[PDB]
Amino acid sequence: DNSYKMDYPEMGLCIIINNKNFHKSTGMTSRSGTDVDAANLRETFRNLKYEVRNKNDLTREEIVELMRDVSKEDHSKRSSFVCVLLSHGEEGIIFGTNGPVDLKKITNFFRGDRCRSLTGKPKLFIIQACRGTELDCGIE
Amino acid sequence: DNSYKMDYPEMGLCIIINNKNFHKSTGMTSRSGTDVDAANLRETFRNLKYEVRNKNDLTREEIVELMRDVSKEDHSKRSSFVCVLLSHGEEGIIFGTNGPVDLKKITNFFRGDRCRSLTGKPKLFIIQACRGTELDCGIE
Amino acid sequence: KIPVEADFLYAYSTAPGYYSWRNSKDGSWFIQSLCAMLKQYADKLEFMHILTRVNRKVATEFESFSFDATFHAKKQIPCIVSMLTKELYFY
Amino acid sequence: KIPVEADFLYAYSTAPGYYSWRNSKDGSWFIQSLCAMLKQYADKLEFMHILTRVNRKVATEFESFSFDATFHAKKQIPCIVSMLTKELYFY
Ligand SMILES: *[C@@](O)(CSCc1ccccc1)[C@H](CC(=O)O)NC(=O)[C@@H](NC(=O)Cc1cc(Br)ccc1OC)C(C)C
Ligand SMILES: *[C@@](O)(CSCc1ccccc1)[C@H](CC(=O)O)NC(=O)[C@@H](NC(=O)Cc1cc(Br)ccc1OC)C(C)C
Repeated sequence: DNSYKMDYPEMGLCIIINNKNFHKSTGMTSRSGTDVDAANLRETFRNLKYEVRNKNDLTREEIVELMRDVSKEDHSKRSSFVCVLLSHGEEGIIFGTNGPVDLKKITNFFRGDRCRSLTGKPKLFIIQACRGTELDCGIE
Repeated sequence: DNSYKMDYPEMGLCIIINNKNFHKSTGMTSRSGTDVDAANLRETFRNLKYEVRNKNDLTREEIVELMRDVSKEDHSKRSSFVCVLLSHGEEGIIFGTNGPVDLKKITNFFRGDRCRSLTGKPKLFIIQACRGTELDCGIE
Repeated sequence: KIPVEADFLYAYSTAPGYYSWRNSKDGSWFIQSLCAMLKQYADKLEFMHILTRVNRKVATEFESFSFDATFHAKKQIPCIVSMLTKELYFY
Repeated sequence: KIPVEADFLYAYSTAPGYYSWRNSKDGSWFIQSLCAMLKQYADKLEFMHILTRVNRKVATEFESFSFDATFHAKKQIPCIVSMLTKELYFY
């Protein structure tokens, strides 16, 4: 119907990848308080039947695996897939604990033909990070 | 409230910029049927109280003026601003009848502090064109 | 004092990086399905809610057809981008 | 046979090209306002409809504060991008 199907024996699998302490070499500032978030979200999606799994300070070449690992999974009986991200970043980019990574080759593993079980099922990617470096002065 | 304010003495001003015949030098193919659209949209937004103004085959250095002209206008008494576009294009780009132009320096003239009358009023930019050149095979 | 990029809304005919399909006869996939929804629904639903069947009505009932191995059998999906700060109901 | 980029949804904390604000104490603007809405509303509204007050509740009741001429007095606006093909109600 107009509304999505949300009543399989499992509601979902909410993967929150909290990143905060960046390898010094990357010269990446720290994220004071992601934990509050990660902790809040962790509770917010736990309260709606989601197998939340909080992983922290992973590297770009750690995040991808995770993904390639998640997409290669039976989701046959699950109603959705929420994937909170927390880190720093530039447009399209997304930071691991060593260096940048591309948002797109992340989402790919779920793309219609890739992640089958998750076909006709909402893939929600909430992303909390910088999308460049402009400043919004506002008005009124 | 949760819903936007839509009851000023005027409902809106729907600007449909139909582009179709591209200067040969640009080596830009033609858009067979934009008119059907432009004609359909023109009727679809006319049916909801919008001062629609269909302009055709304008150039990049024609489209901007139009805009800079529209944003510099009393919209004090109008509930919104719909701006249908029809043309070809690359990501972020948008074609005039001579060459490309940037979608962003278009929308700018309406940006909070720019277009005042239109502050706290929906700026809807419907865009019908190419956003690059990938192909969607689909699945299932 | 509010953000200047807010109250915007971009409903693209296709998703980022892809080609947009238009009919040499009837008109843009996305563009017809659009008016077609704003026709029946612009007085029953919201707008985003309206924008979703547009997407639905283009992902579902449309498909490319050509002689070019390369352009034959392709799909489309619009893209709804919103910086709006309230719902919108046309009336 | 359906589009592969559909059924996706990207709700960014900020709009394209901008900085995202996070509190050294409470947590990301966007992230708190989020849970905060999904708290009261995840059983009354839809989702997009839910995503809009998030934006509302960040464009309205939030503002940057600093000693740096440069970072002081700034706003934010999230970004809701949807390729979904149906509405979503958590239940
Ligand atoms: C951005 O990712 C930082 S810029 C990312 C970048 C990548 C590559 C090259 C260059 C830059 C993060 C996103 C995140 O929250 O993870 N945003 C910030 O760090 C943010 N700072 C703050 O929110 C902290 C803050 C709060 C107040 Br109120 C006042 C000032 C202030 O700034 C230190 C931005 C604004 C730097
Ligand atoms: C795109 O803008 C064309 S690619 C734009 C570009 C800009 C700079 C460099 C390179 C390329 C337009 C968008 C529009 O509709 O205005 N898309 C197309 O022209 C579209 N063709 C068709 O829809 C026509 C069509 C229809 C069927 Br059914 C089967 C085949 C076919 O192709 C000729 C794309 C697919 C080329």
